Amino acid sequence: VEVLEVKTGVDSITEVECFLTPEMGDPDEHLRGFSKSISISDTFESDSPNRDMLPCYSVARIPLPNLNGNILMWEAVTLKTEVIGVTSLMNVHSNGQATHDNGAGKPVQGTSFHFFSVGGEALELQGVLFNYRTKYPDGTIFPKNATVQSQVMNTEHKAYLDKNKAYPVECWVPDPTRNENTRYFGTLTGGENVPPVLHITNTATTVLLDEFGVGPLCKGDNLYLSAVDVCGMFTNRSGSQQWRGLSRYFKVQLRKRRVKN
Amino acid sequence: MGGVEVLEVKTGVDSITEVECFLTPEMGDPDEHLRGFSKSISISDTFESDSPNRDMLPCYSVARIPLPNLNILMWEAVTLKTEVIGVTSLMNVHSNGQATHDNGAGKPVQGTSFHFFSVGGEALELQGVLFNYRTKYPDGTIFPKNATVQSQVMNTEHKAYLDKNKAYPVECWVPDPTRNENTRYFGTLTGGENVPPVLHITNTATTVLLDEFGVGPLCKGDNLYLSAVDVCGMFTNRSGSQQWRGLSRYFKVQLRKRRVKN
Amino acid sequence: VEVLEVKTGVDSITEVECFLTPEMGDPDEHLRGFSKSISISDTFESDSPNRDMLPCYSVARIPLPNLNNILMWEAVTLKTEVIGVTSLMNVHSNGQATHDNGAGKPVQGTSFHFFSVGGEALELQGVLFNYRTKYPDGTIFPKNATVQSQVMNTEHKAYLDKNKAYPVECWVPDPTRNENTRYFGTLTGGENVPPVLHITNTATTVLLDEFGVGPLCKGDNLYLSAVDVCGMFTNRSGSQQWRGLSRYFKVQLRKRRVKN
Amino acid sequence: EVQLVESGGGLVKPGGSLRLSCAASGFTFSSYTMNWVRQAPGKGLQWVSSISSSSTYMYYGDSVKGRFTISRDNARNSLYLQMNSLRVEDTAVYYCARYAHDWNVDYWGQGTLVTVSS
Amino acid sequence: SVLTQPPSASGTPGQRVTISCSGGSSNIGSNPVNWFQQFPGTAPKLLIYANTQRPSGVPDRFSGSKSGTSVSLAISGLQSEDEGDYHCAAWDDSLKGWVFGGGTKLTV
Repeated sequence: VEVLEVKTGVDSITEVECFLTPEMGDPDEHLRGFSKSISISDTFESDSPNRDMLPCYSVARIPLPNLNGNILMWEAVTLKTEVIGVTSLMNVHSNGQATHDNGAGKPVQGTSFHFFSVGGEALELQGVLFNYRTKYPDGTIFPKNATVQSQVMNTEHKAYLDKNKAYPVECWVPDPTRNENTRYFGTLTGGENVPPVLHITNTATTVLLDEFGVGPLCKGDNLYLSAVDVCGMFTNRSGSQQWRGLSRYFKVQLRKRRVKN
Repeated sequence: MGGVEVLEVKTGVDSITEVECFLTPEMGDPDEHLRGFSKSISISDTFESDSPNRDMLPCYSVARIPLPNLNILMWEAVTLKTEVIGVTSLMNVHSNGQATHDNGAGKPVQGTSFHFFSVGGEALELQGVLFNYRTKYPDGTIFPKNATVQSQVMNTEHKAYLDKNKAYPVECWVPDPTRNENTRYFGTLTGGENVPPVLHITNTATTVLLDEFGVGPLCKGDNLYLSAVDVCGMFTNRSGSQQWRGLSRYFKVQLRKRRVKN
Repeated sequence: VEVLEVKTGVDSITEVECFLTPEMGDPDEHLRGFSKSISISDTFESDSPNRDMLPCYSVARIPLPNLNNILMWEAVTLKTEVIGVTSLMNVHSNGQATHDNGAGKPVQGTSFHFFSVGGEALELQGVLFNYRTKYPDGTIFPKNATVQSQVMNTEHKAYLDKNKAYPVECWVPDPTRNENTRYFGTLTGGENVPPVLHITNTATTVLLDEFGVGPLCKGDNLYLSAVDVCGMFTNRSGSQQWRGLSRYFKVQLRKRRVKN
Repeated sequence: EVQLVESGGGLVKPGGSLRLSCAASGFTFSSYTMNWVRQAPGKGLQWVSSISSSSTYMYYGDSVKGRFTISRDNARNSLYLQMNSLRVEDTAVYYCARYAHDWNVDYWGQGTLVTVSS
Repeated sequence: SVLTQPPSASGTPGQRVTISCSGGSSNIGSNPVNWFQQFPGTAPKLLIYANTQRPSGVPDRFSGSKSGTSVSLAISGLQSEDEGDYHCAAWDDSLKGWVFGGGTKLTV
């Protein structure tokens, strides 16, 4: 795709605005946005997490208005995003773990992955494994033909974030060798006591244009929103811990870009 | 702001005005002597039976300010100055607190904090999100109605206007990002029992309220809407029992006149 | 006062440069810059701290060169830093061993670093952690405390016009006033908060407002206010004393024409 | 306190039928999944059936698949077990038990005796 | 997918007795074990929940340990009032039901 000039005029801009929900493992009918209380393998070799203990990448394909050699594509120009429902993390009274005698409950805290992408096609994933002998559970899409090299880098493990409740967070990352047509941003903070720090504002815009002033181009008139927001763990009264997730809002400005072939 | 045709900025001898007020914190106000505290926090017998008393639930604070009458012309909110009032009060480490250790001073106010403030031409618009959908929010608070498990992640039924004080619990409402075109909102949650309070004060820091298109909030009904929450942390009593502690927020909003069609 | 144009020339600028000492409660003849070892009330209702357990705002009135449609001194720039930060590395002076054969627990914890430059006294609003706290004889405190005093009560106005007077814990800069002052402060709360004190002679702070006017020195006086409660010193017993440090100020001033 | 009270148990002949009742007082019965567990004389415990708060999810032990049916009436604060095609082996004390998240199975009733003989 | 516990155990008053409960990945691996105490002619009652936790009213003496697919109950400072049956229980993900152990009659 040779990228030609920006079409301006009466209907040259458009907006997608949606929310993505978190797939944190969703144990039972009552715990949407949680994982199942985390268990630990009997041995390093026998690590095999159940599917309801594994947070997954969330993805959303949005169809854009139809337009179309010398054709038009939608260019994603700006993003606004924030986490929806940050205040819910102040609920320190719902069968939590008293930090001490007569203490309030221990609030949601600890290991966190906040990530979000805007793409003209699926987010492209590289597999990386903490432990290559980990057996990822029936019903998730995971790195196949794991070798010890999978633990550091193994280029066999490519994949498309093309399905929900599918790709576990802990064995997939954006593939930095690809994703020409996506803008991705994420942060891992690890540690059992890491405090959540979530900013919210409708005043913060993020630009999606590259070095050359071109944003993602929406192949097939489709925009791809991907996100993960593992906020920390909820500590139950027993001490048992469940990942807790939150929805992410997106609002993407798009414009029309002339393109050859 | 938008909604109507935003025309040019009127200038002249009486084109600018100022609101300057303080908003007090509704932290739950257990009894006659504990304004700015919550009731000592208790924990449900079971996950299913969570039902906090009204005086254990901090709430969003809101203030409708009537502006000088006009008539169209509308008031455009241009700049904000805000700070937390009474930060030093959190150094009172001697008032029946918890000794951190033998002969220790009291454990200072610290832990889970929400500092939030909005400037709007209309009520802040809220989306409900629940930590636990089976939580029974107490008689006398406005809470998400018809809670489903989906309420725990996202449920578009739970819309509402921040139109009442001592009303909307903090822990089940957030600014609705799908609709606050005419408001500028800013907030931060820091979670964790040991999170240190970090409160800056200064009369030198102005925040601009204009959008991408150089338009600030437009005050429908000649009203300006200040919303705020400043849960600073928890006070730890001698027993270890914990009460949320809140502080007032100062606002000073510069406004100007904007010509508008319809 | 209508503010007219800036007078320039060879004798239009001047410099104040002083240090302000900390009033941390100064228990006895030997403990200047400490508070008395902190004690905790028997009950929430009976909170009544001794005067030597209460850090206070420090203030300094500096007389400027005489200028008798007149001239006033305009404060234009400030340089400030905490003097004697390294003193906080004294981890050997009857402290509390962090563990068997540990060095002493260093000064750490709840901190208020604050400083103002004004053409008149800093203006204070009272706010109380506990309105039934009895502030001790010899301090100027919020009078006619009501429960509303705990969140906001506009009765509690006051001028930072006296040293060893205004406790830190019941007064803050009044944001509804102080047109003629530039104030900056930070509260960091928590028993384990690490002190983080930067020093440099390269950092200037400008005192001009959105209209390019600095504080104007009424009565040919400049008002420096400061607090630098650095944390607590933990004694061998575990008993804790606030520890304070002096603040350096260097203020550039110029002459501004004014209609009275 | 939380009290569960079982009833409806008695003497019935093989091939017989019987409806057991649990009466819940002390808690919002409508907010918790509820269980039947039985204990054959001198043997250990054996789970019979579970039902969700809203009767969305019923589960049964294999030993009674096809014969027993769990149900609840959230308005009447009552859990029921319909026992059809009763056998000699089904002789046991029939306990009624609450499951709470994290607490797991916590409170039990006094049990009601079901004896199936000739 | 059965929980295996000793049919009987015993001790001298004042001793620590240990009752083990062994399962598989399908139950104890991925799900918590509650222990129930049963005196003759009464109902079972909650003794330990979530592998290692005491409800209010259970002495410090009663304790648990979890190591992967196996859990143990520890009755320390053994007393005569501790004579009874100890029942081990846990959810099994494959059977979609509660599995129990045989029971353990503790004689003193």
